Amino acid sequence: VSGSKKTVVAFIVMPAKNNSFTVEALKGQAEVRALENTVHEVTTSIGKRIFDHAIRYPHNGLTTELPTDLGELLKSSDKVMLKRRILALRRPEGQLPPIVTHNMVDDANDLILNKIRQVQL
Amino acid sequence: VSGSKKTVVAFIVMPAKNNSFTVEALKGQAEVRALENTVHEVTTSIGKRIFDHAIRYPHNGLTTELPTDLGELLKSSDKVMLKRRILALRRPEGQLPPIVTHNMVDDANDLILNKIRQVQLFNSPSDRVKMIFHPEFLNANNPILGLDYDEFVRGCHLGVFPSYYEPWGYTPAECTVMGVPSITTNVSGFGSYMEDLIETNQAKDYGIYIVDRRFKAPDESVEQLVDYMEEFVKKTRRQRIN
Amino acid sequence: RDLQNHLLFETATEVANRVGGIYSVLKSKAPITVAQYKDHYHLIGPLNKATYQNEVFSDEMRPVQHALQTMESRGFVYLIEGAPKVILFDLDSVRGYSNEWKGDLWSLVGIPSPENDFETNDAILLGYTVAWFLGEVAHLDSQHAIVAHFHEWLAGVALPLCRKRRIDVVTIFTTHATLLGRYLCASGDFYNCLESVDVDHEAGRFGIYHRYCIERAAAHSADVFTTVSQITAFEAEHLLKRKPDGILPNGLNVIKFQAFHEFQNLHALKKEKINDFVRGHFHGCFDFDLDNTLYFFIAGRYEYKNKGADMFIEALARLNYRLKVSGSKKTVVAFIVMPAKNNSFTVEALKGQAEVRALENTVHEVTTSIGKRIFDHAIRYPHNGLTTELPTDLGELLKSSDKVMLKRRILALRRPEGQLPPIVTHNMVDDANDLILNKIRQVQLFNSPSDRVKMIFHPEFLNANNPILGLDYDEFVRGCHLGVFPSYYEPWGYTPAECTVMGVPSITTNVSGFGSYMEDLIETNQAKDYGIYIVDRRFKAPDESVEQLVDYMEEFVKKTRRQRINQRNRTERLSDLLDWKRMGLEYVKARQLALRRGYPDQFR
Ligand SMILES: O=P(O)(O)OC[C@H]1O[C@H](O)[C@H](O)[C@@H](O)[C@@H]1O
Repeated sequence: VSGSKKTVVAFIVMPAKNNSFTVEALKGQAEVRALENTVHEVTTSIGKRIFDHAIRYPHNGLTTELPTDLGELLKSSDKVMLKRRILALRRPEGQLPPIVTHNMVDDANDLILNKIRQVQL
Repeated sequence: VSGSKKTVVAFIVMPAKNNSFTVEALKGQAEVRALENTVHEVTTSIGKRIFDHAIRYPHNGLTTELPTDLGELLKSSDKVMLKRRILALRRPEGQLPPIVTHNMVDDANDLILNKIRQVQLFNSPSDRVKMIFHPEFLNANNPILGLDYDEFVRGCHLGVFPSYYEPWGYTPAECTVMGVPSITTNVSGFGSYMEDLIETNQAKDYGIYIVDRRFKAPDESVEQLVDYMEEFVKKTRRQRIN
Repeated sequence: RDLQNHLLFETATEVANRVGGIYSVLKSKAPITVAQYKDHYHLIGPLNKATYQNEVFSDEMRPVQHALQTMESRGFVYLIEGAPKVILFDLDSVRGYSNEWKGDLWSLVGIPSPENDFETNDAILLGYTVAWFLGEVAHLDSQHAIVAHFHEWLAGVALPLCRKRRIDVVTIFTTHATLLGRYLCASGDFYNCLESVDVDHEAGRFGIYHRYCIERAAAHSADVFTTVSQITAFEAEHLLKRKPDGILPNGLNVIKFQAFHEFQNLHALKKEKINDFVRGHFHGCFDFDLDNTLYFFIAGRYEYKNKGADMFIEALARLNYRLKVSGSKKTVVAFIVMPAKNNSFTVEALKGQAEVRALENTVHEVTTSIGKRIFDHAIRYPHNGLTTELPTDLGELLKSSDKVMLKRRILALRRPEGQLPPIVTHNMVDDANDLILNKIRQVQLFNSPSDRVKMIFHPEFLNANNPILGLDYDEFVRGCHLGVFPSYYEPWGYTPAECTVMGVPSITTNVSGFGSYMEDLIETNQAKDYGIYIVDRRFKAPDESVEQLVDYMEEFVKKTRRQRINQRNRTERLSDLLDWKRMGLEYVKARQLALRRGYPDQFR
């Protein structure tokens, strides 16, 4: 209502009978972790390209002290990787981030979860 | 003359009397190291920005999976430090990369340096061959070229040992053991031994180049040595590797 | 007509649409055919309205444009490395002519055509259309000799008539299997009692009758008849009642490295990724040495009998016994990569990778503090009472808090008492009824520590986007040591052929089209040294075949590293033989022979 731009992420840390973490929980952590590593790879090559330009300037037809076009730094193979990682992070259409990290033993009767489902958060 | 795109950097590793490395040799390594570090900081920032875009797409007005404009990744403070690092690498106007890594004790009278000066290999940009005299034993403890001798050799493409007196060529032998082709002479004990075992035209293919310093005038020897060198420079990578 | 400056028309169902294994063959072969024919080369296929958008003249070539115009006159769509020119005919824009045509066909050659056989329907439509098109060209172009190559029963409806209508163009037909062959190989002895089978009856019994005809017709109608491998030639002789004029083995578009030994480095790199996975999978039960461990794998479509999953698993159980008996210190981790119906990765799979990944991070932390301490000592010596150049007591470097976190990480890796590393990475939809898992359970390969052979079913396509084994298929292979593909029905072994190209030795069979090609080129004992192991599945009982397969695995396990390395070099040099640069010559020979047979202008 107040048009606040802030977000609140509310954690409930109360032990309940469960069957460990959900596949989704672990899978998403990994998917992001994969994206982190690919970016680290891509930046390293960008670094080699920036460095080459910097050590080489003003020779070999380099008008500018630094690269100015992203194309000089970012190559199609780099892009393909990054795009693959981004695709892996996609959620099925209409699926929302869950309200629970674990597989519950008695999910339908759980008080906390039923409360959340009642207020529709 | 041939319009070759190749470059040859030629090292001379022969100990002479010296007063250690030049300030310029050390300062230039540091200036380049400082550039590498600055680049590493800048690519870290870039990473965070690429990552943020990737994780957030297609939300928050992100059309396109990836950044498309360099401005999104590279920012003014990043550019400033990079430029500062580049500026520090600038040499005085008209100065050329030296032909020696050390402060020689007897610079003016040195035979090697005088010869270079005489043939006028001063590492000008139009020179397709470059000269670097390292008047000291290679050692991994050295602060500019932190390699032991054996390591350095492995790094190189071609050993060139056109000896006149050499009962046994320890050097081109060690060079061969490291899988690096060499040029030797037929008045060299090593070159003689290799001349004996292999047909001299077949020996070039096994990376053994032998110069005639026996049945040829010193000026013909040289044109042979040069013929060899140029032949090698014409080689492709695949050929070099094989 | 000019024979030297000829035209080339290649036709297949699989042209712009990836329905099956011919797609890849045509695609990979494009660069060499384009390289030779330039603009003269055209691919022809059916228009796949759904996905054709994805994949997407000169005067001496002018007759084409008018023939297309003529086809456009009567109410057609004109890519991949080599970028060959394509013609995709919209079959919906001609569906109405079918009844006239299906009848034409029925009286034409007595090829029935049930209304249900939607695939045959399309096959026919295509055939009549293409035959019509080529016929147009044949008149309209008078300079060039024309070559019309056709792939598979589905595309070979245009062939039959070209003999009937006596069109001036020369024809080639290649079959990449046989209909009866597949169908007999329904359950089970194909290769032995083959010569003694009835083509017409058994077809009628299978219920193709109509589709069998179209294949047989195509094979007979064709000026030149070809298969992809000896074993299939033998098969096609007795089943399609025509000995083929030759073999057209499937080549690959081999990507050569500037440095020959680069594949060797790639192997080591990819193997590190598999090691990483394996460490996680065996978290808590990790009692062997990866430096002395070998990675075997089978891969392909889930075809338990056909692709030899049964023989593989049986053999592995036997090998396991041999290695235990012989006291071998080696370990073999056997992967099965065959897609099955699953509910994705197991929590345990993901959790163990995480647990290891956390250990790695804590170690990395601990080692950096150790570093600061080693450094301090080194830079300080000999001052401040430092007797020695380096630390000598681990206590100086490793502190209590460091030990605590490490210990916690180790604890998190523990598995429940008696629990063994799984034999499957995924939650299966129908676990109890799964054949592979049944077979594994039966031979009792449950990854116990005393087992020298380990089992890991991965019932899903490999993909670098996977969260546990983050490798594309090609990478995974490189990483492994031995591919093992003991197939039964396989007109051409795409798999062990790919495996060879990655410099990885493989076990194949003599009933496999690939294995047949290799047993012809190389003396079979000499071939093992080039990393091609061929199992006898023709002149041996299944039990003997298994024991042979085991012998081969045991032989390979006994190899040293140096030997393994060298053999891989040997197998990679061999990958040349599978390059289109060499395999495309057989296509040439087939095409030139096709000229000599039909329009033989030259005495010599
Ligand atoms: O996987 P293996 O058969 O033990 O191969 C091990 C070897 O792989 C490649 O050849 C690497 O270049 C070697 O450094 C490594 O030692």
